[PDB]
Amino acid sequence: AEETLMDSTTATAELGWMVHPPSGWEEVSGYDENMNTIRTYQVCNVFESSQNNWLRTKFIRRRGAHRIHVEMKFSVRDCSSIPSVPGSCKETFNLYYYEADFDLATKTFPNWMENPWVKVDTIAADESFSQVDLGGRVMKINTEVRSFGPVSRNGFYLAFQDYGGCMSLIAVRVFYRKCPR
Amino acid sequence: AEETLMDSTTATAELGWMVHPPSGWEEVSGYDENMNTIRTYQVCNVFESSQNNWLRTKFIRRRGAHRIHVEMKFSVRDCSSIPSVPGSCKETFNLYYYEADFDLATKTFPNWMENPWVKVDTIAADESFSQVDLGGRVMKINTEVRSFGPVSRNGFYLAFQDYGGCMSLIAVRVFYRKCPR
Amino acid sequence: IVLEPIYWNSSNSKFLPGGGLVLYPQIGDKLDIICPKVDSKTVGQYEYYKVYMVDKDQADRCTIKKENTPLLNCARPDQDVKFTIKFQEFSPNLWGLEFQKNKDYYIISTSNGSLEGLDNQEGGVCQTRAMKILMKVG
Amino acid sequence: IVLEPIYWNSSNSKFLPGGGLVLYPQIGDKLDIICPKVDSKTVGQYEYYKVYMVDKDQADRCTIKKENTPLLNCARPDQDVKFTIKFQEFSPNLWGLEFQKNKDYYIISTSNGSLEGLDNQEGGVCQTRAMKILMKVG
Repeated sequence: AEETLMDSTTATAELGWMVHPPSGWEEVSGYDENMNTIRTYQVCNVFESSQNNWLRTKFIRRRGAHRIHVEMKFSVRDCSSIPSVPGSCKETFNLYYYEADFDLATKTFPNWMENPWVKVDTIAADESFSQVDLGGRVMKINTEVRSFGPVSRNGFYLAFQDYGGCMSLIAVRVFYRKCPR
Repeated sequence: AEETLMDSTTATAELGWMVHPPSGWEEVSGYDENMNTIRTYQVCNVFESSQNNWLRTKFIRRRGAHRIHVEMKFSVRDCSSIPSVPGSCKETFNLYYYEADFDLATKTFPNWMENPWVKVDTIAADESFSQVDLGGRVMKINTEVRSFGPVSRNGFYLAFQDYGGCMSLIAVRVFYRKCPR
Repeated sequence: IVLEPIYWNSSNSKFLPGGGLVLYPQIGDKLDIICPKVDSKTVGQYEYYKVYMVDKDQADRCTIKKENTPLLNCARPDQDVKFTIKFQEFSPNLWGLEFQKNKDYYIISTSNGSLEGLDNQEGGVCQTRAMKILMKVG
Repeated sequence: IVLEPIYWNSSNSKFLPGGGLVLYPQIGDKLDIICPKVDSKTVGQYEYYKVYMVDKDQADRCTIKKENTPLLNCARPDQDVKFTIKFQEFSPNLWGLEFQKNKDYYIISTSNGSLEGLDNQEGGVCQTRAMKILMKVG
């Protein structure tokens, strides 16, 4: 019913996603439902302050879609299960997107702020574990789907924003529904 | 006949070579005898001191070669020309190489010292120039060829080391002789 | 400073009708002018071009006849074609480019976006799609 | 700190005969255990392996039976398959790995380099080419 525009869970090697503060999101291997090794990013600057970390996916082609759907699979670490328990330690992140007809995005061009980047939505975590558990506790990883506007350019980029939480982006999957609702 | 293993005057995009101190060598477009656009690297920090900049190539397969040949095309700025005439300007640079059975070269492992990197030779410039003259002064672009001992692993890297100079690597070309003399 | 790359394609849209596009690069800056590979999506075809850096006089008359400094020969649909500009006053690269601060440099392309149009030397997309670049260095 | 990638391949020559490989990784660094893809040429047939993380006992008896922690399913001749390790004491990820400072960890493959033997559970490569990894954390 739907056609996938980027899956990240097929990589088997670095995704090549851009990380604004290099001291923010960092690419790390993980697993999934079936212990299949996958590419994921994570952030946990819980002990540091004033957090504003950006993860930008590479260029995704629109392949003639009008409404993009973004399915996110992520897990959040309880601030409690962590040795250090400073202030803040959020568990909600922002999903943005930027259009463009050509890649052209550099390490600085698509300004790292909600200015050029149009906000899709703020995602919360309705589940946060305190103990890793490979294979078990599926209901512990989160799954949130959002969709953004009309989109007409050749393609676009997505970007996730962290501001002091301790989470993991297990899987991302852009796509569009090729059949009217 | 020869067997080229790498060229660079054939990329028309980013070569992707590793520059140790980003302050040194940098990827910049230039031309060839025939005014065709090529990818070149350059260094020219005659103003600062304590220079020791490294340019590292991407993995180069051996493909059965035993004695590798490395052809270099480069030009040197005749310091008297540079507006802020310092006094140093070394008209020499070093060619190094590193073997390995797999890429595995991070941005820190193939140590940036001469020990792990076995030296090929110190290349010197026959001519330097003052006026950038496109298509002209064909005799002002230096071409030097060196070769290094029997290589045995699956591949190798090359590294060009600058230590206070103003040059431009216009072209590099790695190859070997199919059959001995 | 690495300036946003400038995609040289009919849909770059930063090409305003009238003067084209202006930047104001600063000495020490780096800019990449790119010719897109080929989006297998839509009617999307490769737009052949042959970009040059000419005289203000030339960019106004949208003509590349005589006096030329080639930049891109966009005729390889199977892959990106670029040119990394380094606004520098003194180039260590013989056969390199040098931009002297406070001066204007123009870039045009009289091609029309196709072969049999690739080598045209006047008008073309320069005056058609306003595909021009003016770089006020300083 | 990154830590050089461990190219899990028969000719990785760091898998010292009779011993295997030792590392001494610290909390805070990453490590890629990669399985090379067969190149158009130069690469004489891919090498299939199923790399697991096990305990000292299972590692010296070269057996993955009972329990184990999968890491690599090197059965993709066209792609580099890897696993990025993060020696962290507490995973912000459910279904993520955790390392305790001052403990030992052993990675094994009881595969035999062929697709037909990809799922063996007894020796071969581990037993044979001594392809074992011992990570001393802390």
